[PDB]
Amino acid sequence: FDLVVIGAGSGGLEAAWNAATLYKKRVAVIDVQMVHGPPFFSALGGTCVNVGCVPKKLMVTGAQYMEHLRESAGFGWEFDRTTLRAEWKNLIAVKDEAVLNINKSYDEMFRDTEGLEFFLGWGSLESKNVVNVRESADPASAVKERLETEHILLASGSWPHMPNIPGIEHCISSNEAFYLPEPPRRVLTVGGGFISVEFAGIFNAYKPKDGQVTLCYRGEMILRGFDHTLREELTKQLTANGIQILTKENPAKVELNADGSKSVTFESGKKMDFDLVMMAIGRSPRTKDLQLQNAGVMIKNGGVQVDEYSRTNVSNIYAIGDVTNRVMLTPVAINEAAALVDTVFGTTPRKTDHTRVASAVFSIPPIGTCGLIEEVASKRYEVVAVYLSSFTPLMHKVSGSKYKTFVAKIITNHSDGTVLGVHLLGDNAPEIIQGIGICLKLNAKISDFYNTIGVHPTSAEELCSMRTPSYYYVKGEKMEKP
Amino acid sequence: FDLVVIGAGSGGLEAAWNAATLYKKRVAVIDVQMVHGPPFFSALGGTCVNVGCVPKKLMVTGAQYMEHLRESAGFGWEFDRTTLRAEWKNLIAVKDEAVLNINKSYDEMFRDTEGLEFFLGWGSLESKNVVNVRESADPASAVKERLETEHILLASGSWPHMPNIPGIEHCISSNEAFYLPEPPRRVLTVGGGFISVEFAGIFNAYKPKDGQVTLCYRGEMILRGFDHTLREELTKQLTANGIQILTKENPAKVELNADGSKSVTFESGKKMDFDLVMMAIGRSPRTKDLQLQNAGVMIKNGGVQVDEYSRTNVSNIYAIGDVTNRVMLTPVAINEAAALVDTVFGTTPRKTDHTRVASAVFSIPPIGTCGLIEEVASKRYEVVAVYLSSFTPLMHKVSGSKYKTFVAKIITNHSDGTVLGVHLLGDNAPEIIQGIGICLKLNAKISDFYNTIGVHPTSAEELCSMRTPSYYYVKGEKMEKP
Ligand SMILES: Cc1cc2nc3c(=O)[nH]c(=O)nc-3n(C[C@H](O)[C@H](O)[C@H](O)COP(=O)(O)OP(=O)(O)OC[C@H]3O[C@@H](n4cnc5c(N)ncnc54)[C@H](O)[C@@H]3O)c2cc1C
Ligand SMILES: Cc1cc2nc3c(=O)[nH]c(=O)nc-3n(C[C@H](O)[C@H](O)[C@H](O)COP(=O)(O)OP(=O)(O)OC[C@H]3O[C@@H](n4cnc5c(N)ncnc54)[C@H](O)[C@@H]3O)c2cc1C
Ligand SMILES: c1cc2cc(-c3ncc(C4(N5CCCC5)CCCCC4)s3)ccc2[nH]1
Ligand SMILES: c1cc2cc(-c3ncc(C4(N5CCCC5)CCCCC4)s3)ccc2[nH]1
Repeated sequence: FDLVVIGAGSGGLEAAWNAATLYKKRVAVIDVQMVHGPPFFSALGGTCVNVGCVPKKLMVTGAQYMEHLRESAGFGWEFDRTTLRAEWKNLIAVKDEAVLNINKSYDEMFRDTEGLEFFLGWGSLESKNVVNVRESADPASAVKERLETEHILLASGSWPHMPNIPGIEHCISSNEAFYLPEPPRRVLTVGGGFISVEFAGIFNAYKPKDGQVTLCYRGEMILRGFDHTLREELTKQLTANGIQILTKENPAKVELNADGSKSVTFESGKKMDFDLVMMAIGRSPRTKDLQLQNAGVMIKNGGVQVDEYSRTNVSNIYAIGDVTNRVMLTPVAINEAAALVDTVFGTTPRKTDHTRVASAVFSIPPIGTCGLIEEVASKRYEVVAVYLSSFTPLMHKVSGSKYKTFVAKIITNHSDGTVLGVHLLGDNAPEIIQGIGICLKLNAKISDFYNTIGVHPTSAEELCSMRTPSYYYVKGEKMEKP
Repeated sequence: FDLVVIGAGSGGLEAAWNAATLYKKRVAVIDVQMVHGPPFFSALGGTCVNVGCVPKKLMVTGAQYMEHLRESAGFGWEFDRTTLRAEWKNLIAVKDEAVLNINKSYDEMFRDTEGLEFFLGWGSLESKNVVNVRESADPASAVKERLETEHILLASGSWPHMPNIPGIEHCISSNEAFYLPEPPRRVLTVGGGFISVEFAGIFNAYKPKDGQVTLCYRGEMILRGFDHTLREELTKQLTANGIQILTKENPAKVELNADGSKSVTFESGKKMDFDLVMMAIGRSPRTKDLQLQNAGVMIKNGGVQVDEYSRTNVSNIYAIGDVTNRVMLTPVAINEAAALVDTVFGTTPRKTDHTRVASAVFSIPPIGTCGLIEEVASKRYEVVAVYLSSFTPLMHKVSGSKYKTFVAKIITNHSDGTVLGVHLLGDNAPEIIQGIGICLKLNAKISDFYNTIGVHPTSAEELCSMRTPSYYYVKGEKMEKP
């Protein structure tokens, strides 16, 4: 065995393939389930396939339709606007198929590829060059197989974080929310993270009759780590779409109600009744059931310590993915995988660039972002220029949704022109931000944007539309031209 | 007078402003109308504002809603799918307002800006340093004003081309189609140009009862000049949306019918009855009513001869826009304007880069494109690599619209890796192609794409998803790896 991969997810699969396909090595892959769903949720394919980016983007598309059927009327589409309702059981059916279809696929991929073996079970390190597979999570379960090898890849990804608080066992995570029989009727998503904000919008689209969605977050504004303009705007726009966002509130305990309701008590002492309570306040690496001490693999701040080339600390042992407790995205786990394998089984070693990484939040409206934010950048850089346009696009001036401001924001190191970050809020911003991600990889300057000839009319042309900064940050304080 | 601008459009306005706003020069601007509509159509704002990109993109959004209300059902949106119909009179109302709002705007812009004067009428060159404004098109009309100046900018843009053929006076152009009282019931758009293809899709969305849209084009396939993959796919997809595309057919004559219908006879001898006949087979510069010979300004191949800096041939006289008979897009006329003025009234001369220009076709599905196509490039370049992905996105596997293939195609000069062209077909392709337009300006190579970390899930990530060419063109012939 040239390599063993624990975790058949975004990261592990990508390297389990490649390494076999391109370097003719043969490898073993371990995951715990096969198909999506209870009781383990994450199957073959990984978190992103079974319970992540894929299943959720379908639902968010499903949800976005609420806005179309409404805004269509502005361009003269008429019908019985009293006979429309969305059936959540449907949206789950189509989802399931898709995931299972991807599930059923990776199944065959193992069937037909030489030098690629998979076994069901819980794989856990046993010694520097050997990995066990028990029957269960417990390290004293039925040993299924015992794989010896020259190389290990740790790729177990993450798992929802549920706070110690009592009544916790009455709250679910995103996982269980993929499988709700009924849709929630009054719901609390807890946290300001994208996961919370995205599900907030889904739930708000499949809202029954007297339905209401409630978001709470302990800090001052949703989506911490994002440019403040996006945070303000999305906040107003979610509000405008009848989502209740409660800032500076957090559950102290969860009490099960008289009927079947749940009654949440916050720190503030505020009490609210809901039908559902979904935690989303973070995800933790799945390092426990791995049992690394049997080999001596260093943990740190929650994630497996690693260097620039995914070399852990024990030679021959390796780690990438959510298990590293860095930025937990699928394409980052994939880039890390393809790099690892090239360096390990190849001629030209390579390291993953963790900078300028484009990302998106599929809220409604969505957000696309790449690079630094006004704050941070104002502190790493003596002089910072900010180019901002914040208007309501034509198409929305009609429609009805006058509140749907499109926000485009380029922030640069004003000393040379280099673009430090771009931030987008508005329809298709996720599609738009991808290109710019390539631009920044090329160390583009603001002039590279404004010299490019626009595509008219788009929302995107706004990125080539700004030549004169809206304001500057000099040595950390905001300044302007007189 | 520092400069006089004939034509208050995309090109002229952009330079009429700037030159005043930034160089404190004062200038005169001439257009013929004020508000959009009959009898001249193009008012203050230009062709793109009054009867172009702006009014039509609103309609195409209006049209696209047909697809949403249908595809929504797949994600479990239900309603009386027998009680829905679109009211075209509405779609016109909202349009009008918008244009007039832009119209009403440019009005004030003249009110409040010092060093910027506008007069109604037909402005026509009279002598090397003086421009007349008659009351009408005819060069023997009531002289309104007589402006002398140091500099002229020719910017009269274009005008629909109606073939000499008889019965022509029973056909309209895109112009009159902005103002149709009723919507057409059976319609012939004539030509394979974007204008034809876009209106084809609009009309097909506002189709009455026994409605049908028919596109005809004399050549082999719609959209000549576009990558063949896009041409094939869009063709199938328009077909699939119940548009009738007749290839190798062209009108010989147009006969007015018994009732009110129109009966078209093609070259082939095929006879078809329609309600509307819209020509769209080209637009010609508006050089006639200008009367340039009074100063000696050279015409060539239909467009006013110009060099790299818009210098015509007579010093002090200048030309940009559709009047140059090159690529007739709004942002190209704007880039040319902003350059002209910098060079003329400034410290640092500049020339417009006419290459790598990103553009879009707002068909349904839409197309976004930048750079060369498989053909051309295969002939300017000894070795050419083509990277192609052509699948049906998840969201459409459900929905119903299984026929909605997303096409992403990178074509490169395989000798160094440089990206020669990118071609997109599928929803939001216009938004996606804008970024890449910046990438190519930066002389990106294919590795700059595939090294960029994707944004998952998007359609756009497909541009970072292809490392291994699908096929090559060596010295002009198609080749592959064994
Ligand atoms: C609700 C939600 C939505 C998300 N949406 C997005 C998005 O839109 N875009 C995006 O980029 N990212 C998204 N993410 C994050 C993304 O899913 C992760 O970054 C990605 O899955 C990381 O891949 P990985 O291979 O490192 O981890 P995983 O794919 O989780 O790999 C670990 C897998 O191996 C299995 N496993 C775990 N422990 C063991 C063990 N001890 N033995 C054997 N097998 C084991 C598990 O079943 C798990 O599936 C989302 C996450 C969540 C929770
Ligand atoms: C239906 C349609 C859709 C289009 N859609 C798009 C699109 O989506 N994207 C895109 O990039 N491009 C589009 N175009 C093309 C785009 O409109 C042109 O490239 C752009 O308008 C060129 O601007 P211009 O200033 O050079 O010409 P214009 O803006 O036409 O400038 C000339 C103006 O001056 C006036 N004028 C003309 N002659 C005289 C005279 N002798 N004296 C005084 N005034 C005069 C006219 O009213 C005219 O409006 C479209 C064109 C059409 C017809
Ligand atoms: C239905 C079929 C299907 C097929 C696949 C893939 N086959 C090969 C895949 C590749 N990688 C990473 C996951 C290990 C494979 C390798 C081939 C190019 C595409 C990616 S993905 C992925 C999901 C699928 N759903
Ligand atoms: C409603 C208001 C309104 C305002 C304008 C513009 N004002 C200034 C404009 C600018 N140019 C080119 C057209 C000459 C102006 C100059 C200011 C920056 C934006 C472009 S555009 C353009 C369209 C408008 N519709």
